[PDB]
Amino acid sequence: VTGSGKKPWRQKGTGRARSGSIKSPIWRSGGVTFAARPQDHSQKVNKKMY
Amino acid sequence: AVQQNKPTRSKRGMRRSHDALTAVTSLSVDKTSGEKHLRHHITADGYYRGRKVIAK
Amino acid sequence: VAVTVYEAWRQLGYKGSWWWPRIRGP
Amino acid sequence: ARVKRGVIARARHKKILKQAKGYYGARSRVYRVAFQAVIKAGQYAYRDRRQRKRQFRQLWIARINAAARQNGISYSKFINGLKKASVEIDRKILADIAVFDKVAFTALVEKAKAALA
Amino acid sequence: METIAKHRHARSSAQKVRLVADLIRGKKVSQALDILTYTNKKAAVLVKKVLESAIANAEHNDGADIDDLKVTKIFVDEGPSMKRIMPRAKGRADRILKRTSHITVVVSDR
RNA sequence: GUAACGGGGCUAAACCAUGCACCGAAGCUGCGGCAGCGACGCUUAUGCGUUGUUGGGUAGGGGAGCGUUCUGUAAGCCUGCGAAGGUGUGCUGUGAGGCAUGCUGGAGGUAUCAGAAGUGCGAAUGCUGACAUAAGUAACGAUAAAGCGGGUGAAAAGCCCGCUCGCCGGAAGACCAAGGGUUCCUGUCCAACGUUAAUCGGGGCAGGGUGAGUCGACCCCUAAGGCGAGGCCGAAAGGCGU
RNA sequence: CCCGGCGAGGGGAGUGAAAAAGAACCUGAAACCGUGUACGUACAAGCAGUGGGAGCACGCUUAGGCGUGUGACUGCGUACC
RNA sequence: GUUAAGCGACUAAGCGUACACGGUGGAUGCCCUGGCAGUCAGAGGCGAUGAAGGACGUGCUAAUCUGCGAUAAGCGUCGG
Repeated sequence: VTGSGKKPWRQKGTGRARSGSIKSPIWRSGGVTFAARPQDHSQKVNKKMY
Repeated sequence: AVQQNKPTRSKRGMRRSHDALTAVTSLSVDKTSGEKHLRHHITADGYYRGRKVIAK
Repeated sequence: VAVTVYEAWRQLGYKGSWWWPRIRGP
Repeated sequence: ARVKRGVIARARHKKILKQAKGYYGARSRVYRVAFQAVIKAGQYAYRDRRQRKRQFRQLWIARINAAARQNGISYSKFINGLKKASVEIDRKILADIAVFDKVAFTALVEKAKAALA
Repeated sequence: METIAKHRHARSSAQKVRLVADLIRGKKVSQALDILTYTNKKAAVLVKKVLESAIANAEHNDGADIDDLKVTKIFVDEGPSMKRIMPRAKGRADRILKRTSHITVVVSDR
């Protein structure tokens, strides 16, 4: 995902939940947890079965 | 100091029960001109108790 | 006539400190 | 491939909120509170389905006792005499009779007293 | 017959306007006008203008004879809010709301 | 704060012994319904009977299902005499659910049997938008200070004229440099901006305005310092220097 | 055409199948805020429900009685992860 | 008719529940000249005859896009 890997705010001190990246899959406009790739779906059948 | 729980709309309404306002309940009629006004105030064209005040 | 527009800004999260003595210090 | 949860979630929330009518305040307007209210109501209903029978039996006994003492005998001796006379009428019917018929109840008392004596 | 006049996007909070609306709910128009004339409030001017507009509508479009009109209905709703920024101390910022309202008046000879 | 019977109260409504009654649980029995596992029969296979018995449950193991979006069956079927979606009501199943219909809506939806999953949310000081509470509360930014008459205007404490009062005066006065970039002047407007109103404005819109032989840049001369033909160094990039 | 400051906003008329399609414009949910009607509530103590239960209002019904809303009084009962 | 004693509907400043009608807000449904992953072909460079990328101009025109370069939303010739 397009963006930079800079921590949005410091770990401790601010009263907000801990964050470490703007591309986290639970942020709006973040990535997909288990994104897909192009795939092959063909199977195999024995000659005799055919 | 700040609240620990959110007060309800019922409590909000009960607090405002004393916030209503009242009307003047009566107006007065000048003897000569015959128009309405507040008590002990001059009319809109400088009349008071029949006499003709400046009316600037 | 012009239309109305809004804007916003966030702070830097200034590192404030508790300047009084510690609650249950050493 | 991509599925949107828009309609099913609304159906579930409406279904839960429908059976929370008449509850006070936010318990009938907000889903998070209404869900707990409905669950607790279900548990209470399950328990009271058992408590009802006890409450009614206790009321019947208390009502029989008064009429029995009106005719001049206590509840315990009255039903002991009835058992000795082999009379199988239960407590609900006995209380109903004691209220709506003052003569049949007197006849029953006579029979119980005769058998017990 | 019912006649309606409205003022939308009035520059005032609904809670402040609601204090004046209940003063005239159910009165005759003749006494409602001079009740509104002698209250020292900002919203009284707005409500008075709306009421006069309603009376004129009820006279011109439909039948005449405003001598037997009454204020049958009146209510105030909430319009959209404008959002602004007000600076505070030590570099903080706060959000300001400027609320509006809708004013409706219904009159009827009956 | 009675405060060492749960209370009221009790001389038996206390304690010992004997006896007979009754109250008392989701325990047991009676009536109706559901499911699991055996045994014995019939079908002599799915299945249908006779019975016996079992059915609290976290971590965890095993078995059956509902619903959502896409592909085939699909140039099929439903639908402007009203589709999806929204909002009520009535039936129905053990449950996740299903069916019919009133109002709104204005053009799409899919039996059955198979196939594939970005397939189901209340919590993560979760992410984004909208809206509440405190509350019509705290505040309105130097304690140099204002009063009155006239004008204009829908409307004047704040605008414009006039007369008084007060404050600064090695500044809170008048010129520049750096920096800014039309904020300068005139006519029009008051939606938004001005911590209130506004007829006013450094606000909106339309016009106008900056004139050099001598003022300043440019130009001639060099400081600190920079670049540096050849040159000397260095795996490359480069370093230092006439 | 009318009210209004030669305003902002409305009410009529007209276009259109539809203006509750009027430019802040397809459909238009929830939190949140209002107006109207029925019932309850100013001697009463607690996770606000659940079991019992008068009275009142409305509708149907041939009495019989049902259906919907509210709910005096009373037994039990210390949210979720 | 007068005295006693007993019992006792009617109030709502406001609040609750249900229904009817609204406001705010922009979810859901239905769309798409916008993106994503590939198959089959092509081309694999531009530049001292001044590049890639820009500044400023150019119209009946205030501006901003798209073209163009003092011959400036265009000039000549050959074809459709």
